[PDB]
Amino acid sequence: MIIPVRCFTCGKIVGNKWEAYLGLLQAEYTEGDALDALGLKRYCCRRMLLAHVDLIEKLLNYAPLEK
Amino acid sequence: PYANQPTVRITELTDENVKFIIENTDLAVANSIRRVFIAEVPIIAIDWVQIDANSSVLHDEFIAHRLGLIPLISDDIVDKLQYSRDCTCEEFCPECSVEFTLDVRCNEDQTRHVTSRDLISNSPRVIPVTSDDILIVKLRKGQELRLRAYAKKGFGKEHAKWNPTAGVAFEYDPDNALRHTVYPKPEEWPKSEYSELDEDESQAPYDPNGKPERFYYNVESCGSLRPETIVLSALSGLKKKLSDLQTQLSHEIQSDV
Amino acid sequence: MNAPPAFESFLLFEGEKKITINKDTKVPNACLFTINKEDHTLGNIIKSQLLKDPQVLFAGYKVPHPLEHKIIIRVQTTPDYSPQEAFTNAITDLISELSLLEERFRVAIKDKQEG
Amino acid sequence: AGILFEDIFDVKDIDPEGKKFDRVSRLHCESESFKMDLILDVNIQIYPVDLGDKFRLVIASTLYEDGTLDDGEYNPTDDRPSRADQFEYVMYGKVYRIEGDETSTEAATRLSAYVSYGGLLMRLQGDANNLHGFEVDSRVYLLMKKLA
Ligand SMILES: [Zn+2]
Ligand SMILES: [Zn+2]
Repeated sequence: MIIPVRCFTCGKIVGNKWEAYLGLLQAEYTEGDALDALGLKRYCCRRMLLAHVDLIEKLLNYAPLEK
Repeated sequence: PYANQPTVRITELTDENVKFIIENTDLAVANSIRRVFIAEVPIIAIDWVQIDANSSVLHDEFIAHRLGLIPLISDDIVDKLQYSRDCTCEEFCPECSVEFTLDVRCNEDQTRHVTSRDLISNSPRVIPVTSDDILIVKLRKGQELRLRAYAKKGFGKEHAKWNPTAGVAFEYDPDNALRHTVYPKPEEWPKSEYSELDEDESQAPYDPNGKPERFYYNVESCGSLRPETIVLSALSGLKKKLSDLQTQLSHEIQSDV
Repeated sequence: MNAPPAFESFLLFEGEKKITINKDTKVPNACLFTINKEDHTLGNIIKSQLLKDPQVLFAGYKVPHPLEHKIIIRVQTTPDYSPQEAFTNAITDLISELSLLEERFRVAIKDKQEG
Repeated sequence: AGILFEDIFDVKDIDPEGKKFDRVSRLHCESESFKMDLILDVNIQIYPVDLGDKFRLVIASTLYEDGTLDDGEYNPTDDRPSRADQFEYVMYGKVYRIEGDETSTEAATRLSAYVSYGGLLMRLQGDANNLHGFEVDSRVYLLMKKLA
């Protein structure tokens, strides 16, 4: 849905690294290089961003209940 | 029947990580210190959330859970703060809590990222680790999020939100000399970061007289506490638990005898 | 719906004693310590410290049920040495070790920072 | 006293069939003097044993050897009776079988003493003269020290 804070296994802050990961993917970096650039060393942290699907962007395509 | 004299050698000391070695102590003592790093180190985190408006695509408890996981800088005032259970006041007071205010509304067509930077604390020292920014929710135009949150003092035993550390690396006996783990094929196991043997040999010769010592630590802070302060708080908390148990045991001995 | 509160692992409620001392009638100079709202962090360290005492014949701890929060430490000692005395000595030993470790760690931090 | 059997043994095999266990090997030994066959399981990683090394094996009912029963309980604080600490490797077990070569009318000329040391088994074959101190279901201490 949205990028989780506090990686499930260890507890590293990964909620502040989703937009940076997307930018690094968009400009040059491969996913493995982008994860290293963000300091996500343990694969528990790497799978948080690598396997993340950002459904909240699809949820923002729906108009709000109140204008 | 007396105390071993442990020694500490700190190898790496950053704002995120402390890598240190403790020598001349029991494995149980080292593992208890490691457990206190995760379980019994006090830290300030959001535990009471009240939401005035939430038009976002995430429901109220979703954003509340996300807020509780946001680390807060608790370097010095965590010891001054008292547990809300031990506090004389009703509800919350500054001596037992830190109040937070969030008020974000998306008016522009561009998406609005509600971040920990939008959390405003009544204290200048307890800040959501923002000297990027932790994403709370994304707001489309017309969506609003207003809430009040109180941050309580707690430790990781109650909830993982009060775990002051990322993955705590722990290791003893890097070259397998005590054979606490047996390798069916030792040659196919990567050598440890702290291995002291050559590339030719896989594991150290067995030491029947050896016991676990020289425990290798790497405590990675989540930013709520300085990684060196995590170890200090852990030692103090473990000693406090031992002292309280001693007081109650002395009372029990006097009462029963 | 049957979720126990998360503070039920360390908080003592009304009337719950932190430590209960009961003698063991099977063996002389043996005692059983029941610690409430305690887990392996204190039990393992106390068991390890008691094994360092040459006058402790037996030292063990266990959690009877993980869903409950209780420690049973069985201590047996030599004649003319009470198990309660061994327990107190082990706790003082642990506190002395922790204080020395904290002082040395603080000195090491000071040495590492600008030194 | 309280010593049931003592002889100098020489290791002939370590695992004639195979290494069934990583930490336990089966010593096939033959003794001088009495000329008795020995099959013994010894912890290797604790007490390494090579092929063709002499060791003095003493089997005693008690470590104290002044004539008092050990009562079969562990006490590290029993230095007071000055137990037999002259050996590198000490084992404690119970003999579970005494097989023999007797045949109806005739008495047994060769005896086989089977001892389990907590699970590490021992067979001691030889003439009945020096194995007559073994009784089934009796506690036995194994005492062996390597010789130069
Ligand atoms: Zn992680
Ligand atoms: Zn208060």
